[PDB]
Amino acid sequence: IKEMPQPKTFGELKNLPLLNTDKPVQALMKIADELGEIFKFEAPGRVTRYLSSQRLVKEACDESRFDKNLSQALKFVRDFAGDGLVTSWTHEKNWKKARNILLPSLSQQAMKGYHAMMVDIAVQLVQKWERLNSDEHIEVPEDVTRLTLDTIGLCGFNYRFNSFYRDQPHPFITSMVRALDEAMNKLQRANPDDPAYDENKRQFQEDIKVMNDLVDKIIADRKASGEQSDDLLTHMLHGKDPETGEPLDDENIRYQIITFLIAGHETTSGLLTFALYFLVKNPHVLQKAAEEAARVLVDPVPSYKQVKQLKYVGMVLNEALRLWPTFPAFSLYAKEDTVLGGEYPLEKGDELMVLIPQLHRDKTIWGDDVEEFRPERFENPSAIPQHAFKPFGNGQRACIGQQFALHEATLVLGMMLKHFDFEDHTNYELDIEETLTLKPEGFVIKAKSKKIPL
Ligand code: HEM
Repeated sequence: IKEMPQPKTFGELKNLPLLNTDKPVQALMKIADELGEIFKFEAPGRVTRYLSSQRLVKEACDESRFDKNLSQALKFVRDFAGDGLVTSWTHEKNWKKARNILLPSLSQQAMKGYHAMMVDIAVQLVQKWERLNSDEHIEVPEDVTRLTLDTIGLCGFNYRFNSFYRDQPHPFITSMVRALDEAMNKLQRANPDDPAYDENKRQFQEDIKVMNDLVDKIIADRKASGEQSDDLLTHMLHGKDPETGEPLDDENIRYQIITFLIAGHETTSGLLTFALYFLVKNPHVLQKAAEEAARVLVDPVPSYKQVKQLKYVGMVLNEALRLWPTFPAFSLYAKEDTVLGGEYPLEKGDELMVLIPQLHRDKTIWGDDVEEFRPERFENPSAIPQHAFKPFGNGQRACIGQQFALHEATLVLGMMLKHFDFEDHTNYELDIEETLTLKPEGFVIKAKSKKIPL
């Protein structure tokens, strides 16, 4: 039984001022670097314990001892995502129901049906890069985000955001970013319920209205075309839970549309952006990935089966998720009084946070070269210790969109590597933007077409 490390406190503000930064996750990593595998973090009215070692994370991932917790961030996101899948408690009726109704439409088998629409958007990105003039460059997170948003829109909802027809942000995205920013900001307010912040609240309400106006158009467009489709929205609107026999109610459907539009593009856009960063910074790896893409993608557009053969591209993505998991922390609570790691007594309800990027740098698991980009670590994933690698969370509350994300990302990266040579023309220095999720900012590259037709 041991005292838990805790960083510097600031009187009645506790540890809160340590995260007065636009990069709180990266600040927590530096605290982990100093204090080690576990530390307590307190703010007015809350306490979390951050876990950074596989030794401790493996216990937290035991579902008989810990369940998924809504972190403070997720509680603020629930102000507009309600009891959709990401922001619902495991014990809430609508979690299990929506999980049962939606899980078949996101299986590996379902990806065979989504493939052609994923290819439609991927072809749009390739054609955009082919049409740039010689003096121009690619804004990487910008174009990738255009792709991921369009992909979830079209695959999930049969709705075209038409992101490649826009050089200005889509109104939906503007409002989403502003809502997520307000959530992130609220974390750093000692008393977020203070009247002082009433302006922030009314503007938040304006951002929620904009998002809800898009949900209205998505629903109305579906009603007007008819159900000539079997997508996520079809299952939301008409599916029934086998356990209970009930469908989702109207309010829960609306939260699921919001949930899936956001969750279904933002972390994927981060992954693709990081992957490209790591490839351009590691020429030898890029070379091996490009050779795989050239050998496998022998057709003018990729088939589903070809994407499954892009093994090395898959390993590249997993190594990007190892270094920079784009949903960077998940929360748990103790189901009962217990002791963690033989050392740390917890009460029922006590919160833990898995700091995934730091977990993924545990030298006892990965060896001393933890900071290097080496896809070959994922040559034999069976050998990786249980719960060492957790970019998609844990257990029954693990990412339901994992299959979708990896199919999309593998497909798109493969196509990029087949069609273009890339140049890091500015010698970009990694700058990671946090909007709850992680993504490189300011990353620009130039492409040289290999002039392969589509
Ligand atoms: C690289 C891409 C992605 C990453 C890194 C990622 C990561 C995660 C993580 C860590 C969780 C667990 C959250 C928690 O414990 O609080 C999660 C849950 C979830 N993700 Fe993802 N995700 C990705 C892509 C997607 C996609 C593409 C979709 C939708 C198509 C999606 C939908 C969800 C949903 C609905 C949940 C809630 C699952 C449940 O509680 O039943 N995610 N994701």
